[PDB]
Amino acid sequence: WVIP
Amino acid sequence: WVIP
Amino acid sequence: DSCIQFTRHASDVLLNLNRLRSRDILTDVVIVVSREQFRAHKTVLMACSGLFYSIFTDQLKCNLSVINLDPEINPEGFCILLDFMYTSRLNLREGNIMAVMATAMYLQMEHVVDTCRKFIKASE
Amino acid sequence: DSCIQFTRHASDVLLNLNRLRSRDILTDVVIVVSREQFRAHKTVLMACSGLFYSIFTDQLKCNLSVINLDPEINPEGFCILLDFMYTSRLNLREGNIMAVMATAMYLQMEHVVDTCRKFIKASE
Ligand SMILES: O=C1Cc2cc(Nc3nc(Cl)ncc3Br)ccc2N1
Ligand SMILES: O=C1Cc2cc(Nc3nc(Cl)ncc3Br)ccc2N1
Ligand SMILES: [Cl-]
Ligand SMILES: [Cl-]
Repeated sequence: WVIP
Repeated sequence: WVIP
Repeated sequence: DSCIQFTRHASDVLLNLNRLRSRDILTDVVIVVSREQFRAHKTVLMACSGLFYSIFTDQLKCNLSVINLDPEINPEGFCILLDFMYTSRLNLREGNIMAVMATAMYLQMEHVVDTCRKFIKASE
Repeated sequence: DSCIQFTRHASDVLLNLNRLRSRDILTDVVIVVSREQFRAHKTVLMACSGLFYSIFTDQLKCNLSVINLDPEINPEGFCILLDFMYTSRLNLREGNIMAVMATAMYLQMEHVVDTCRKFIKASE
């Protein structure tokens, strides 16, 4: 999971 | 396009 | 093999599937969550959820145009997860994390369940 | 928004759509290319090809279970492109590049046309  |  | 790969292809396909959902094109099922209705593509639901995979591979249920979810399922939690299925983006907030995790457990969406459990562990 | 994103989601969705294709699950159309037949999902074809997008948004053609391609279309070229649609991998070889490019132009698959043109320019 990432900060888009 | 890339070499997978 | 000696194949080449187009890095953005999977992302572009999903973006187009979401455009079809937005315009209600070739949607083939309605998911009923209490008083709310959500139109979607059976194949996309199956590709994202262990529960929908089991439902639409069933010889009788594969032909249903309406699926009713368990009444304990929250429509907002479902809406957030349906958006995630079609975009890879999860709108996880303090106010919705419990409903989202409960819905992801029911839908059998393991990666969503995992991030919810981690975000909950961080706030305790 | 304040969304989080699961990097591998689009790739995982496409991998699952390809598993459904391999097991012939919920395929809803046959594409006829000369003596050959290819089963597929209308939504995936539309998401990858400008030609299938135009075909299945047509109010009459959207309901057809069989689509016949132009007789000039090579079945191997189509097979290679259908595999690309469901995997992001293109099996481009000296022996098939001309058929693949001609098929991608007909199917309106711009990124495939672009790489074919570049590979052809390099060999001249
Ligand atoms: O957390 C998750 C997400 C998910 C998706 C599917 N979908 C499919 N799985 C397989 Cl093996 N083949 C085709 C399809 Br469609 C099955 C289980 C799960 N569990
Ligand atoms: O080279 C390409 C690939 C492709 C795909 C689509 N598909 C869609 N396009 C739009 Cl805008 N909305 C929904 C869908 Br499905 C249209 C044109 C093209 N040209
Ligand atoms: Cl997931
Ligand atoms: Cl393309």
